[PDB]
Amino acid sequence: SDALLVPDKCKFLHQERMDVCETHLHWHTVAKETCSEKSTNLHDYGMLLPCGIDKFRGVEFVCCPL
Repeated sequence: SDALLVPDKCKFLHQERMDVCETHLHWHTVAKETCSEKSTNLHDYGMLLPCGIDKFRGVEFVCCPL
């Protein structure tokens, strides 16, 4: 049940970006923006690869078509 990609009807964008390092809010926005810029909305966002106390490098968001 290791679904690290598109599960049901939502699009899962589970990718680790060990390049950038921002707060949970930044990746949330970048993630939401990437989906909202298209025809989808972020429902289940996730941030991996911790970089700092509040910073990360990974993002795992599931956005459904709207």
